[PDB]
Amino acid sequence: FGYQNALKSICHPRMHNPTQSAQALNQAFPDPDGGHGYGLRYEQTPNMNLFRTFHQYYMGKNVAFVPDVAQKALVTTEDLLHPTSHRLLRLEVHPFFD
Amino acid sequence: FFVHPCPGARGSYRATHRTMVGNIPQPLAPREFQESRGAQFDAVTNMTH
Amino acid sequence: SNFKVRDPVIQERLDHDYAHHPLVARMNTLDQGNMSQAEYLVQKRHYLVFLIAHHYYEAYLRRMGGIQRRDHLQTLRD
Amino acid sequence: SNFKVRDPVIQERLDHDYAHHPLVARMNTLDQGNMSQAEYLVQKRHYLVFLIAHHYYEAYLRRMGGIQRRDHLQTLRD
Amino acid sequence: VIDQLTIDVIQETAFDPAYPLFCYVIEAMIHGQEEKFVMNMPLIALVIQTYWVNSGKLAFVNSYHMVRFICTHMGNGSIPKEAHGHYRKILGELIALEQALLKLAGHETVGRTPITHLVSALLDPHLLPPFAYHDVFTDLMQKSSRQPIIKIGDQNYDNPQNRATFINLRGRMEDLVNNLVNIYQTRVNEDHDERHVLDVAPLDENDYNPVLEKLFYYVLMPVCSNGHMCGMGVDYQNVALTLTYNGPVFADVVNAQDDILLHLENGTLKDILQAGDIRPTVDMIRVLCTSFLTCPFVTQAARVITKRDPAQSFATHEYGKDVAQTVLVNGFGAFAVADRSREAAETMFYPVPFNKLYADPLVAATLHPLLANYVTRLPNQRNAVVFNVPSNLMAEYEEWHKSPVAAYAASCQATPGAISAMVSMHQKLSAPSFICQAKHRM
Amino acid sequence: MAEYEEWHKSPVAAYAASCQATPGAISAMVSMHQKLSAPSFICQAKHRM
Amino acid sequence: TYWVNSGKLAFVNSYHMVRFICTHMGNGSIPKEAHGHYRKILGELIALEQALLKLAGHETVGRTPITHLVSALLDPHLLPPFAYHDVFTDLMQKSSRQP
Amino acid sequence: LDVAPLDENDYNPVLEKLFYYVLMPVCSNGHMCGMGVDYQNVALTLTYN
Repeated sequence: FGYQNALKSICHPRMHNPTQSAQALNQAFPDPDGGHGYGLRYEQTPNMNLFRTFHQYYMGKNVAFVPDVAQKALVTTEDLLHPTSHRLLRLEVHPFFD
Repeated sequence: FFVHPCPGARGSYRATHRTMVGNIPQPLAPREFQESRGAQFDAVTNMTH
Repeated sequence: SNFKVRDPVIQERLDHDYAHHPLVARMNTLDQGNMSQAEYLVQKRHYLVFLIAHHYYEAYLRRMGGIQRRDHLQTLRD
Repeated sequence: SNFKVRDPVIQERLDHDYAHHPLVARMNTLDQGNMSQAEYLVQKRHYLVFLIAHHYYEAYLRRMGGIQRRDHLQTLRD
Repeated sequence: VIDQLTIDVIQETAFDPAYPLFCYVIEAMIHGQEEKFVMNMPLIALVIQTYWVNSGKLAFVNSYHMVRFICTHMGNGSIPKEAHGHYRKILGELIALEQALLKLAGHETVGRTPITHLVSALLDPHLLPPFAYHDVFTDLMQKSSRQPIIKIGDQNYDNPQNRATFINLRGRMEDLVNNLVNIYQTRVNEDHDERHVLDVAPLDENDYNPVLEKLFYYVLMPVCSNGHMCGMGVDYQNVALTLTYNGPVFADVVNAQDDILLHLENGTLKDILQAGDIRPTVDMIRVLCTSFLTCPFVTQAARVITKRDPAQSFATHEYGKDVAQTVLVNGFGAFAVADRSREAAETMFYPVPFNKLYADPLVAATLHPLLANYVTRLPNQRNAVVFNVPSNLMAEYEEWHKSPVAAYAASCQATPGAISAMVSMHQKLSAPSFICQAKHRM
Repeated sequence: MAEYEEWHKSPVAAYAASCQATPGAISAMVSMHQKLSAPSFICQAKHRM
Repeated sequence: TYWVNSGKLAFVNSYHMVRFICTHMGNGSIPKEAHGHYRKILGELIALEQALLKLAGHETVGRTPITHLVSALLDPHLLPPFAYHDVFTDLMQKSSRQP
Repeated sequence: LDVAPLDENDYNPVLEKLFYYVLMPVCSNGHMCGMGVDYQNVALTLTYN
């Protein structure tokens, strides 16, 4: 029993769309907060000077935002599966999407 | 700990904090344990040699 | 600042330090126009940089033209 | 003793051994004041140490001034 | 062919506290031209020799265009022979690095698209190499069934009929002898912001593929250096201000070999040439002077926006059907500059972070003082993963290269098997990918 | 000074007086300096130390 | 004159003398075999530091990061056993104590 | 107190301590000493020369 037997279900398209995944994750949490939104989207400016992309950002500094996936890729192989953590695991649903 | 002298009264015992792991005394944390922690430290943090 | 790079400190006034050269008068050809007095010499310095690269590249193609024949083999009679 | 370091044995009387020098008279500029005769020559020796370091460091900055242009390129006509 | 000896030589050069800043400047100047390397084909022979004899390390690990010219051209008596023995091991193994993607890729197509565009997530041409000196932008439109978006600033770029308005193309130098005054006139009269004048030397099908550039920037650089790289922005009339404005470069009778360390002045030519202890002749910087004319103006960031691979055009949002990357026009990758000449380093260069493979803070810690107390004002930001990017540049949730790539790349060894893991890593996780591995027991 | 105060007690220096020269013994020393706190131990039950 | 007279390097004891040699004079004024041994320390002492921050994570507690609090050697409350530049007002500026 | 002024560029207190607390007590096997210098005595003999 290899993947060549399992190929006829894994290649199915319903392994690969998140529209169903955003249904049930919504229908139990009617609205979670959108917190420190950092790298969720691209912003474009009419700038060409790269100092404008440099001094306008690094001049002031909050307690630094750390996104979800950046603190996914330092947690080791058991700390994810420990019940101290929700926010690293409520936002993992099936591993192809993120 | 130590023994605190109170010159002119009765004394007592007063207490500090062993800050780092090494301040644990060498009989009951020997060097062959303490060198077998840096090797556990090695192949988890993955420094280079 | 917050919009350029820090300038590299090189000694000023190359024209006053050396002027017996044909490309010196080519710096005087550019005009001030809207610039101030001190800010004219900044962009006058960049125009000298443009004069050097065009000058040596013209001598470079004469250098990389290769040795020819008729001016060479005639000299090889001795 | 119990309050200083042992002194290093170096030969005395550098002024009597050599005096044809401009910084020799600068040692005579300092005054005795409250000091004795023998103890004056101790602190007179330390003042000579101060005169040497100021003298060679002034010649050092002339040495580390770098070669200039106008006094150089004029000499490069030959 | 890359032995364990010569990954270490890269890792010897990956941590250079005394990398010469001088040769780092010349890498900006040629910017990947066949005509401009024959200009400086004695220069790199002088640099690499005097950098291999004073110390057992090699120069110019950084960019593909500088390595390949050392490899292809100049395989003769201008170098130490042991050094070229590393550079031969660079290409000749890297040619086999793309052969391994072939024999997992299927021989058959589907439509106009073969499977090598699908399964090989490397060999897919939509992974543009993150730096570029030639215009790979028109390659994507003129083949693909993609609908790309090339976001520069405000205005988009979709139709290749507009390739004379948004993109300039500056070819060979000899063909630009009349318009040489035209180019410099566009500097002084014109501000370089709100500009959209994108200056790139043109494209050749002889010159580049994606893959040999791709395997060199994406696999080997952030793994053989454990992920310590940055993106460098360079200002250019700054550059020849240091070079051309020299005394004997401008001057008279002083002949070909009258080495310029004997004729410096107190400017930055002292504090840069002493960093490498090179003895360049009077020709060989005057040769660098003539390179300045067809140089571009300002290092310009960009962004390349294509839809997902049609395996997985299924998503939530419209923007969910879209994954984008950057391409740096006109710049190149960064090693950590020496503590020497840092006073002269900041007067020339400036760091710009992009990406998980090329935003590594302690390399950037050399070159800017507000960055030097960006790190020490809160010390969490020394990880490559925790590092914060300005949101004008790359958001981490729209890119192929995600967070755990560099998190993997900052913990690797220098093992030759670790190079094979990365080439094994870039692979689609997709439904028509998964056919091409059950046919090989993967 | 007085060595019931400082941030190293004697078994730190007593380890030094009978070390090896092994690079594993170097990696024990970085591993030794560690502040033993209650909010330390979360950082090492995370990585299995 | 020491590397010929020995099989040894000089200037071990202080961080400031090693750092000046690992930056300045990367030529063959000193013998090239001796050049590696200084680079053995500081060319790897960066990676000595790098292993700490895989332990010490990203989180801050308040305005104080974890890295001041667990990794004992990052702690600027701890001081190097020598000081040649003014580490004191460096400590006085950013602390939250009565130091 | 006579101490040269600070630059945040020059140092950090985390690479300096890995020198003096890790590599120093191992390679010396804990055999070093701290030194007092008296400069007008020390710089005397190079000058009165």
